[PDB]
Amino acid sequence: WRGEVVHLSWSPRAFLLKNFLSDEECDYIVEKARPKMVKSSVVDNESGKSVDSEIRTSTGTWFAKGEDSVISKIEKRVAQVTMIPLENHEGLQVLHYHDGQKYEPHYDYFHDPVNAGPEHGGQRVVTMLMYLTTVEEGGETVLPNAEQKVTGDGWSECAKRGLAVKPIKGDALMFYSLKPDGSNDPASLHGSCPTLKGDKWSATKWIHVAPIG
Amino acid sequence: EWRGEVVHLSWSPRAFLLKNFLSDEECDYIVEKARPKMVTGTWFAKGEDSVISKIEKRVAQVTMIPLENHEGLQVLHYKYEPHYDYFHDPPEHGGQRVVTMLMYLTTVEEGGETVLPNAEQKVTGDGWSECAKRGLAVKPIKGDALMFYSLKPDGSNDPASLHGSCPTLKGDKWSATKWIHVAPIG
Amino acid sequence: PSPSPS
Ligand SMILES: [Zn+2]
Ligand SMILES: [Zn+2]
Ligand SMILES: [Zn+2]
Ligand SMILES: [Zn+2]
Ligand SMILES: [Zn+2]
Ligand SMILES: [Zn+2]
Ligand SMILES: [Zn+2]
Ligand SMILES: [Zn+2]
Repeated sequence: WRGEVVHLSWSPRAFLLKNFLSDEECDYIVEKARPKMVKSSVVDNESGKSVDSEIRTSTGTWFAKGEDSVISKIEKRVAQVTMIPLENHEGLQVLHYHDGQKYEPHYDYFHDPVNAGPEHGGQRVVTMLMYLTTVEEGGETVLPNAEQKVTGDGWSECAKRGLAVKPIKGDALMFYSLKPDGSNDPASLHGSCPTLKGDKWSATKWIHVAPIG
Repeated sequence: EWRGEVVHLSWSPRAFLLKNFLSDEECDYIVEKARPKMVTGTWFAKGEDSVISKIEKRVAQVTMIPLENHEGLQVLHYKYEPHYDYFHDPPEHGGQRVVTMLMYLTTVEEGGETVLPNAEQKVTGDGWSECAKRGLAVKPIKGDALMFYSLKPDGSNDPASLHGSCPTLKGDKWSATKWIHVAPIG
Repeated sequence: PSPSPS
């Protein structure tokens, strides 16, 4: 892969990859994902148990690593660009938001004593968010603790609360949950603004500091 | 704004070859300004000139570690002594060094390769010096830059990152290097 | 809170 990369921010460290995925890839992934979609879950900050929460109202599913030719190419592309080996990557998570669905601002790094355990590949360091559709109204990735907020037209009010990224088909957002020294980066607070008009389909790669297993 | 071809070299160590990272003219610029100053090797200060500043910001972009964390630019004008860029035995400014960018300022016809002996896979066949076949190796080609990680993603030291420079058999090796830390050098 | 793991 090689495409235009737009530096979004340093705090947090955020980069937008233009045309990361082909339309054809985006379409394929949504199609495989549709039948398997269920309510998304979060982990309790203290316990690490996976639970249902008003916080997060998408549906999602998972693809195991290497279980599909199309996604395997993408997988390798994500390892290439992040410069972290495939062993450290969670499976592909596909998500859907529509009709008010959202994900309130949160951190991808774990607070709990279980989920950033050695067995689990240690802490989450970087996330790739691949937008599989272009969203008419809302569904921006918002980073409220960014150094620089967006303003003017074509951004929801939700999105003016931070630095924000309009979901566009084929684009991917890369951002770091950790500083280069491995400390938590609180500047990396992020969410998904309510999707108002449109079906927001995205895919994520949550990559750890160490091999999962 | 630098869009380039990255060639993945290795996973142990994590190493990447950035084709045409520098322009022929940038190379020439660097070496010409370094000449009067060599003692050989020499150092340019961060944000010291506009040409190097532009290059500095490029390095920040591709490594995705900000400028605060970078040392200045060390220009080297070229004893096999492979070493680790991380601090080790038998608390420093910027803490550990995590990433090194080695920018080739000249194409070297024979020898001069950067060699990584503790690497997963060693080069074989022709065009490779004897020294280079001790390891994964890279040819000095003007404008190309080698990027490798001295630390694993979890911030531990990666001894696979052992690296040296082979003797130049034909030509004249010039390089410019940037060392990037995990924290600000301040 | 954090998205549930793989
Ligand atoms: Zn607590
Ligand atoms: Zn709520
Ligand atoms: Zn998240
Ligand atoms: Zn466990
Ligand atoms: Zn819908
Ligand atoms: Zn040493
Ligand atoms: Zn070195
Ligand atoms: Zn010379």
